[PDB]
Amino acid sequence: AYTNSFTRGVYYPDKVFRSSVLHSTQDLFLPFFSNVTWFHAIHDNPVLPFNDGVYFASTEKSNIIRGWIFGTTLDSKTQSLLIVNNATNVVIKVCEFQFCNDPFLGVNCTFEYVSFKNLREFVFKNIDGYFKIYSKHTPINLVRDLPQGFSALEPLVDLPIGINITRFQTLLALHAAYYVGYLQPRTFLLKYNENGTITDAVDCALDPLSE
Amino acid sequence: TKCTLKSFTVEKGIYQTSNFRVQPTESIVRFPNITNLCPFGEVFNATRFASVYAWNRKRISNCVADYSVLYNSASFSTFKCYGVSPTKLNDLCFTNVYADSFVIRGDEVRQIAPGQTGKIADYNYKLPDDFTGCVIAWNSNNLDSKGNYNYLYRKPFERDIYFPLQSYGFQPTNVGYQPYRVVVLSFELLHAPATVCGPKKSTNLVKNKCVNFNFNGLTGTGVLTESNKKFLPFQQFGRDIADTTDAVRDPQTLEILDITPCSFGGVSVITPGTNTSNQVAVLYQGVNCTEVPVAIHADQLTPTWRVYSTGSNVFQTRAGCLIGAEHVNNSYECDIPIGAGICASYQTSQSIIAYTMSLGAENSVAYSNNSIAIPTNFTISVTTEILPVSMTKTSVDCTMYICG
Amino acid sequence: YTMSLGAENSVAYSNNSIAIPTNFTISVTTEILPVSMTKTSVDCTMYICGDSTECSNLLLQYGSFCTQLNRALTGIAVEQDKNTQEVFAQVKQIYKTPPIKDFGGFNFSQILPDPSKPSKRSFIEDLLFNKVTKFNGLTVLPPLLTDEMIAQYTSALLAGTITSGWTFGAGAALQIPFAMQMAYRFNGIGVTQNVLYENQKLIANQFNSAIGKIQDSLSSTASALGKLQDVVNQNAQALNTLVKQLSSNFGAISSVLNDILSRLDKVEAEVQIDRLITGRLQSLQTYVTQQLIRAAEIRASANLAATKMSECVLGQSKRVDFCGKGYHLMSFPQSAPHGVVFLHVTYVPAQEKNFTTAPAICHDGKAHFPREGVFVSNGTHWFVTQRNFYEPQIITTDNTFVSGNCDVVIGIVNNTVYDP
Amino acid sequence: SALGKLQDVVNQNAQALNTLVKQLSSNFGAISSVLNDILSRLDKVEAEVQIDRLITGRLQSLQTYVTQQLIRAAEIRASANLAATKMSECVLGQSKRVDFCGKGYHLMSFPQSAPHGVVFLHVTYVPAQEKNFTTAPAICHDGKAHFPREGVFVSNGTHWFVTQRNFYEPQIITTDNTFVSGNCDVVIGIVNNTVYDP
Amino acid sequence: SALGKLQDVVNQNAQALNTLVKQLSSNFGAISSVLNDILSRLDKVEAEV
Ligand SMILES: *[C@@H]1O[C@H](CO)[C@@H](O[C@@H]2O[C@H](CO)[C@@H](O)[C@H](O)[C@H]2NC(C)=O)[C@H](O)[C@H]1NC(C)=O
Ligand SMILES: *[C@@H]1O[C@H](CO)[C@@H](O[C@@H]2O[C@H](CO)[C@@H](O)[C@H](O)[C@H]2NC(C)=O)[C@H](O)[C@H]1NC(C)=O
Ligand SMILES: *[C@@H]1O[C@H](CO)[C@@H](O[C@@H]2O[C@H](CO)[C@@H](O)[C@H](O)[C@H]2NC(C)=O)[C@H](O)[C@H]1NC(C)=O
Ligand SMILES: *[C@@H]1O[C@H](CO)[C@@H](O[C@@H]2O[C@H](CO)[C@@H](O)[C@H](O)[C@H]2NC(C)=O)[C@H](O)[C@H]1NC(C)=O
Ligand SMILES: *[C@@H]1O[C@H](CO)[C@@H](O[C@@H]2O[C@H](CO)[C@@H](O)[C@H](O)[C@H]2NC(C)=O)[C@H](O)[C@H]1NC(C)=O
Ligand SMILES: *[C@@H]1O[C@H](CO)[C@@H](O[C@@H]2O[C@H](CO)[C@@H](O)[C@H](O)[C@H]2NC(C)=O)[C@H](O)[C@H]1NC(C)=O
Ligand SMILES: *[C@@H]1O[C@H](CO)[C@@H](O[C@@H]2O[C@H](CO)[C@@H](O)[C@H](O)[C@H]2NC(C)=O)[C@H](O)[C@H]1NC(C)=O
Ligand SMILES: *[C@@H]1O[C@H](CO)[C@@H](O)[C@H](O)[C@H]1NC(C)=O
Ligand SMILES: *[C@@H]1O[C@H](CO)[C@@H](O)[C@H](O)[C@H]1NC(C)=O
Ligand SMILES: *[C@@H]1O[C@H](CO)[C@@H](O)[C@H](O)[C@H]1NC(C)=O
Ligand SMILES: *[C@@H]1O[C@H](CO)[C@@H](O)[C@H](O)[C@H]1NC(C)=O
Ligand SMILES: *[C@@H]1O[C@H](CO)[C@@H](O)[C@H](O)[C@H]1NC(C)=O
Ligand SMILES: *[C@@H]1O[C@H](CO)[C@@H](O)[C@H](O)[C@H]1NC(C)=O
Ligand SMILES: *[C@@H]1O[C@H](CO)[C@@H](O)[C@H](O)[C@H]1NC(C)=O
Ligand SMILES: *[C@@H]1O[C@H](CO)[C@@H](O)[C@H](O)[C@H]1NC(C)=O
Ligand SMILES: *[C@@H]1O[C@H](CO)[C@@H](O)[C@H](O)[C@H]1NC(C)=O
Ligand SMILES: *[C@@H]1O[C@H](CO)[C@@H](O)[C@H](O)[C@H]1NC(C)=O
Ligand SMILES: *[C@@H]1O[C@H](CO)[C@@H](O)[C@H](O)[C@H]1NC(C)=O
Ligand SMILES: *[C@@H]1O[C@H](CO)[C@@H](O)[C@H](O)[C@H]1NC(C)=O
Ligand SMILES: *[C@@H]1O[C@H](CO)[C@@H](O)[C@H](O)[C@H]1NC(C)=O
Repeated sequence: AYTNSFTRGVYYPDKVFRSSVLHSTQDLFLPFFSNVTWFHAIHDNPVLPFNDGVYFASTEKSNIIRGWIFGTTLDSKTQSLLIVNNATNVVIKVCEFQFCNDPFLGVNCTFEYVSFKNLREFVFKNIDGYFKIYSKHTPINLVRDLPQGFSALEPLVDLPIGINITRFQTLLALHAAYYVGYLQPRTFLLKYNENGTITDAVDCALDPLSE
Repeated sequence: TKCTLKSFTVEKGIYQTSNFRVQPTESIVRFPNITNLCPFGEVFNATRFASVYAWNRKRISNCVADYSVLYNSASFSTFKCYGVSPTKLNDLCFTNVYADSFVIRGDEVRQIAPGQTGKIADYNYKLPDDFTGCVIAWNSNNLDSKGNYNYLYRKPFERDIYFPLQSYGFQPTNVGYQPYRVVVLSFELLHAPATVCGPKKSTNLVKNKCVNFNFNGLTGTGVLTESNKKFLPFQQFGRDIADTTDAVRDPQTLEILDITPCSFGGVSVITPGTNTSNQVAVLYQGVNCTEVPVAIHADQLTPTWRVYSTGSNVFQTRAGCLIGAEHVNNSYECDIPIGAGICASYQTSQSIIAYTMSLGAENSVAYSNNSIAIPTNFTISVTTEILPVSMTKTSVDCTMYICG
Repeated sequence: YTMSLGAENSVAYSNNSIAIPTNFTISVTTEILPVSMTKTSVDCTMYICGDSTECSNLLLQYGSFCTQLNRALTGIAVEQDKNTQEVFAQVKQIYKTPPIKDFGGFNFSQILPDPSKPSKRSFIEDLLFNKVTKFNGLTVLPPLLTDEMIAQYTSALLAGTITSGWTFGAGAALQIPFAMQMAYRFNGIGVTQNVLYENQKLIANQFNSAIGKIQDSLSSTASALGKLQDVVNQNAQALNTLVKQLSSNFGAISSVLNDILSRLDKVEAEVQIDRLITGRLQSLQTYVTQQLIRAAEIRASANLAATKMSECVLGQSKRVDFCGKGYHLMSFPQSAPHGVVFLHVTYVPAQEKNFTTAPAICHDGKAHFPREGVFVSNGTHWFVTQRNFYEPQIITTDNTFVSGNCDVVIGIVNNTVYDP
Repeated sequence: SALGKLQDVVNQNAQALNTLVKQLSSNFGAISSVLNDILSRLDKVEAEVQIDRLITGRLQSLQTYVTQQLIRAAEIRASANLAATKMSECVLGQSKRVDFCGKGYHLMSFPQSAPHGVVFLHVTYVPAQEKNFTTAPAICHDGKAHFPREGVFVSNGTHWFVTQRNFYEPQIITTDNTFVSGNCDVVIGIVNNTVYDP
Repeated sequence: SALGKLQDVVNQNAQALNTLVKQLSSNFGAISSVLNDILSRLDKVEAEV
C-alpha cells in the first residue's frame, strides 16, 4: 500500500537564523507528493531498505511504536545503530547487539547516550560519515493519515559514527501506524518568516511551475 | 573632500566623500569556556601507529587545543595545511576535529593530500578535493621498523577492511624505504557550537562601540549590540541577504547580539567654491541627528572634524542630519541641492544657510466666467539655446596601451 | 492560436462618396511615462571590502575603478533630479487654483488638489500613488523635489492650463473663461467654435463622465501603471542582484571575506581576496553599466514627457496621435511615483452619415470650391459643410471661391450658388 | 557659465582620457605598474603570471573606457538628432511646437557654431502690457447669435469690440468680422449688442 | 546600396555573433582553446585551474 506525502518532510538545512528571506538550497529531501509506504502494528517490525536516507513518521496516542534499528545485517556481526523513546527518556547506542527477526519492548560499541491524536515525524540520513536526525511532534486534525500541510523538522542529533547503513527496522511495545519514504537530492526554495522559521517551500524539480 | 576629488580647489556643490577618518578601533575575544586539554600528546605519541588499510581515527572534542606547540615541535618533517594556515588555528575554532593516524613508507607523502594519485589514495585513504585541515608527518624508523611485515596497504574516509593485502617488511637498516608516521587533522567548521578551540584567552564583551570582534573564529569588525531576533534554540549565527553574519549568540552567555558596520551614515560635504570660502557643512545621509556622534564614532575622531557633531547649527532633513549649516525659514532658488526639498547657499556676517527651496513666485490668475486679459504690446525675445553636436574623436592603439 | 491583428474592415470607398461625422465623443485617454528612477549611490569600497583593512588596502592597487564607478552613479543620480525638474518645472510661477469653480460646467475637482490631505495630491494622484509599490554600502538617495513639491508643480501647470490656456507657456498667464478656452481648442482642430457653445452642456457631461471612468479604471485595474511599476521592479531587482552577488565565491575558499582573514595567513589570503575583489568589482561594473544604459532609457522617456508637457499641457498639439488617439484638445498632468500621467483630452468623431460629394461646383460656367469644408448632398440638395462635424450650410459666394471654368475639373457638378 | 553644456562635453572626454592614462599607474596585484620592470626583474615562467595580471587589468580598464564612450556617444547622438531637428524645424522653418523653439511664440532661429556644438538664437514674440476686459462667447444681434471669425469679443466697459487673440486691436463688430450660428437661446453667457452691417 | 541602414543592422549582428563564436577559439592563457582537450589530458585538480 501507499499514501501521498503532500508537502511533508522539510527540515532546517543548517544551524543558521534567517529572517524573511526566500533562501535556495540543495540537499537530500523527501520529494513532494511522493509515494510513501504505509504500515500498521499487526501480524509491524520488518526490515526495510534505507536507500540514500529515510523519512519516517508515526501516528500515535500512547507510544506503542518505541524505537528503531539500523545497519547492514542487524545481527551482531557489526556495530548496529539502536534507538529507543521510553517515556521520560530517549536512548541512542551503537554496538554488536543481537536480536531475533521479531524484536519487541515488554508492556566496537563507539557510542551510548540517554536523555490517533498525534503525529511524530523524522528524517534519518548519513553524509561523509556523519549521521543526522531531524524531528517534529504535533497534534493532528485528520484521524486517518498524514495531514496535508507544512511544518519544518528541527534537528536533534549529529554523530560522526561512520556506519554504512543500508537496511533498517522499527520497534513495537508488545505483551499503531507508521510511514516510510526516501530522500532524493533536490534543490528547494525555502521561505523563512520574521521568526527564523521555515514556513513555506518549493521542490524545484516537481513540475515546470515549481521550476 | 579635497582628497576624494584629488584636487586642492573644490567648486560650489555637494560631494559624497570617501571615508578617510582614522577610526582606531579595539579587539574583543569570545569563546566557549571549557577547560580540558586536547589529547594531542597521546595522538602524536602512541606506542605504534595503524596500518594504512585500516588507519586509526580519534574524534577530538570538548577541549582546548595547542596547535602552537605542535607547529613549533621540531619533530615534524612536514606540516602542510589545506584551506587553513597553521598559525590561524590558534584564533579560529571548530565544532569537532578528527585525527586520522597511520604509518607509511617515507616516499608515500605524495598520496596524502586532497584528490591525490596512487593506490593508497585510490583504495583506502581517499581525501576529498576540498579537504580542510593539516597533514603532519615524521620519520618512525626508530619505532615502526623491526622486518615489520604487519604494515599493510591495499568515497573519502573509508577504511578498506589474489589478495590486495600488500605489506612492507620495515627494517632499521632500510632511506625512502623507512617507515614514517602521518597524522591528518580534519576540521569541522560547521555552524554548530564550537568544542575544540585554540589557547587564546577570552576578554570582556563590549557593546554600542566599533570593535574587532572574534566569536569562536569569526574575526569580524563592527558595532556589537543586544538584539530582539527570536532565534530557534539550535541556531548559533544569523545572516543577512548578502549571506554575511548579521547576528550571533555569544558562547559564554546565550544572549543574541546584532552586528552592524562602522560609519554606515554616508557623508556628503556641502561647500561654496573654495575660491569663495573654506567654510563647509556636512550631511550625514539617512541618520537621525541625536545619533550622529555615536554613528560616526566621534569619541575617537579628529577635533576639527568633531565640530561637525552637535553645536546647535544642527538640522534634521528627511535625507539625513545636516550639521554646520544655518536653518532659515525664508525660501529661495536652489543654489546647492541637498535633497527632500532642502537646498543650501552661502549668504550674509556670512554662513552656509539651508532652506526649503522655493518652487516659484506664487500667483492667482484673476479668473471669472466673463473676464479676459489681452496683451496690448509685445517684446521680441532672443532666447539662446546651446546643444552638443559631437565629441572628441579618439582612437586607441590598444596593443600600445596594454603592451607598448 | 494564430493571433488576430484586429477586426477586418472594407472601407466603403468610391469616387463620389464621403462619410462626415454628425456627432463626437470627447475622450480622456490616460498616458503614463517614467521620468526618473530610484537614485542609488554606492560606496564601492564599503561594498567590495566591508570595513576589512587588508581588502581596503588591496583595492587601492586596482586604482580609479572604484572612484569612476561612484562618479558614474553620481552622474545618474543628478540626472534624475534634472529629468524630474525638466518635466514639471516648465512653469516659473506657482499658479494657485481660483476660489470659485465657474468653468462653464466642466468639473476638474478629481484632478485639482484636495486640502484634506497633508500632502495636497489630487484624488486621481492619490489613486496613482496607491497603485505603485542598506548596510552593504548601497544607498538610495531621496529625490530633490518631494512628492508634495511635485504636486505643487502639477497643480500649477493644471491651474494655469484651466484658467489661462496655452498663454502661461508663452508669457504671463492671461485669464480666459473656460468655455472660451475650449472654443480656441476647437478651432485648433478645425471644428467651427459654435459647435462647442451649441453643445456646451453635452461636452461638459462627456468630459466630467470621462474623468469619472478614469477613477473607476484606476480603482479596479493595477496593470495600467505597468510602466512605472516595471521601472520600480527593475531597480529593486538590480539592487537585490548586486547584493546577492556578495554571497558568490568567484573561486575563493569562501564568499565571506572575514572567513578568509580568520582562516588563512596574509600571503595566502591575498590570493583568495584578489578573487573576491575581482568578482565583486566585476559585479559592480556590471551593475553600473546596466544602470547607465537604463538611465539613458529613462532620460529618453523624460525628454518625451517634457515634450508632451510643453506641447500638450502648455499648448495644443497638431501632431497626429502624439497626445492620445483622436484630435488633441488639452492635457492635464498628474504626478505619479517616479513618473507622470497625462490625461489627454481628445475629440473623437462619431455617428457618420454617408453623402454624395463633389470636388467643386459649376455655377454660370465658373467653378466654385469651398473656402473651408467640403461639398455634400443629402440626395436632392447640395450643401457645403465643415470637415469634422456635419453642419449643412447653403452654398454661397461667401462660402465658396471661384477659379477658372467647368472644362478642366474632373467630377465637378452643376448647382445654383446663391448670391447674398 | 552659459556655455556649460559644451564645456562639460570637453571636460568629460578629457577626464575619461586622463582616467584611462592614470590606470596605467595601477599594478592590479602585479609586482609593478610598469611592464619593463616585470620583464627585466623576472624570468618568463614567473613573468608570464604577473604580466597576465597587467594585461587583464589594463584590458578591463580599456573595455570600461570604450563602454563609457559608447554610452556617452549615444547621449551625444540623441543631442545631435535633437539639434538636427531644431535645424530642420526651427531654422529652416517656423515651429508651431510650444517651447520647442526657445520660449514664447516662435518667429525664427539663427544657428551659430561653437566648439563641439551648435547655438540657436531663437527669436520669439512674447506678449506684454495686459489689459483686463469683460468678454462674451457670442453676440446676439436681432435674435441671431454672432461668433467672431478670428479673435474674441471684448468690451472697454461701454462698447463691444472684436479683436485678435494676441495683440489688442479693437475693431467694430460687423457682419464681416462675425459669422451667425443659430439663435440666442442655446449659448451660455451670450450678451446683447448691435452688429453693424457694412 | 540604397538599403544601407538595414543591411548595416544585419551585418553588425552577424559580425557580433561571429566575433562571440570566434572567441571560443581563444586560449585566454589556458593550455588549449578546447575544453575537451583539458578534460581528457588533465586530472581534476590541475584541470580546474
Ligand atoms: C556498504 O555495505 C554494502 C553491504 O551491506 C556494500 O554492498 C555490496 O558491495 C559489493 C561490492 O563492493 C557488491 O558486490 C554487493 O552486491 C553489494 N551488496 C549489496 C546488498 O548491495 C557496499 O559496497 C558498502 N558501501 C560502500 C560505499 O562501501
Ligand atoms: C450626440 O451623442 C451624444 C452621446 O455622445 C448624445 O447624447 C445622449 O443622448 C441620449 C438620447 O438620444 C441620452 O439618453 C443620453 O443621456 C445622452 N448622453 C449624454 C452624455 O448627454 C446626443 O444626443 C447626440 N446628439 C445628436 C444630435 O445626435
Ligand atoms: C464635481 O464633481 C463631484 C463628483 O465628481 C461632485 O461631488 C458631489 O457633490 C455633492 C454635493 O454637491 C455631494 O452630495 C456628493 O456626495 C459629491 N460626490 C462625491 C463623490 O464627492 C461635485 O458636486 C461636482 N461639482 C460641480 C460644480 O459640478
Ligand atoms: C435635403 O435637404 C433639403 C433642405 O433641408 C430638404 O428640403 C426640405 O424638406 C423638408 C421635408 O424634409 C420640407 O419641409 C422643406 O420645405 C424642404 N425645403 C424646400 C426648399 O423644399 C430635402 O427634403 C432633403 N432631402 C433629403 C432626401 O433628405
Ligand atoms: C451642366 O449644365 C450645362 C448646361 O447649363 C451642361 O452643358 C451642356 O452639355 C451638353 C452635353 O455635353 C452640350 O451639348 C451643351 O452644348 C452644353 N451646354 C453648354 C452651355 O455648355 C452640362 O452638360 C452640365 N453638366 C453636368 C455634369 O450636369
Ligand atoms: C470705449 O470705446 C469707444 C470707442 O473708442 C469710446 O467711445 C468714444 O468715446 C470718445 C471719448 O473718449 C468720444 O469722443 C467718441 O465720440 C466715442 N465714440 C462713439 C462711437 O461713441 C468709449 O468712450 C470707450 N469707453 C471707455 C470706458 O473707454
Ligand atoms: C437680450 O435682449 C433681449 C431683448 O432685446 C432680452 O429679452 C427679453 O428678456 C426679458 C427677461 O427674460 C423678457 O421678459 C422679455 O420678454 C424678453 N424680450 C424678448 C423680445 O425676447 C434678453 O433677456 C437679453 N439677454 C441678455 C443675456 O442680455
Ligand atoms: C505511485 O505509484 C503508483 C504505482 O505503484 C503510480 O501509478 C503512481 O503514479 C505513483 N504516484 C505518483 C504521484 O506518480
Ligand atoms: C529508558 O531506558 C533506559 C535504558 O535503555 C533506562 O535507563 C531508563 O530508566 C528508561 N526509562 C524509562 C521511563 O523506561
Ligand atoms: C569488535 O571487532 C572485533 C574484530 O575486529 C570482534 O572480534 C569483536 O567481537 C567486536 N566487538 C564486539 C563487542 O563484539
Ligand atoms: C513570531 O513569534 C510571536 C511570538 O513570540 C508571534 O506572536 C508571531 O505571530 C510570530 N510571527 C510569525 C510570522 O510567525
Ligand atoms: C612524547 O613522549 C615523550 C616521553 O615518552 C615526551 O618526552 C615528549 O615530550 C612527548 N611529545 C609529545 C608531542 O607528546
Ligand atoms: C563561563 O565561565 C563562568 C565562570 O567564569 C561560568 O559560570 C559559566 O558557566 C561559563 N559559561 C558557560 C556557557 O558554561
Ligand atoms: C575667484 O574668486 C574671485 C573673488 O575672490 C573672483 O573675482 C574670480 O572671478 C573667481 N574665479 C573663479 C575661477 O572662480
Ligand atoms: C531620533 O532619535 C531620538 C532618540 O535619540 C528619538 O526620540 C527620535 O524619535 C528620533 N527621530 C527621528 C526623526 O528618527
Ligand atoms: C522659524 O519658524 C519657527 C516656527 O515654524 C519659529 O519658532 C522660529 O523662531 C523661526 N526662526 C527664525 C530664525 O525665524
Ligand atoms: C455607407 O454606404 C455603404 C453602401 O454600401 C455601406 O456599406 C456603409 O456601411 C455606409 N456607412 C455608414 C457609416 O453608414
Ligand atoms: C466614378 O466611377 C465610375 C465607374 O465606376 C465612372 O463611370 C465615373 O465617371 C466616375 N465618376 C467620377 C466623379 O469620378
Ligand atoms: C484684472 O482685474 C483684477 C480685479 O480683481 C485684478 O486683481 C488683476 O490684477 C487685474 N489684472 C490686470 C493684468 O490688470
Ligand atoms: C459668472 O459668475 C458669477 C459669480 O461669480 C455668477 O453670478 C454668474 O451667474 C456667472 N455668469 C455666467 C454667464 O456664468
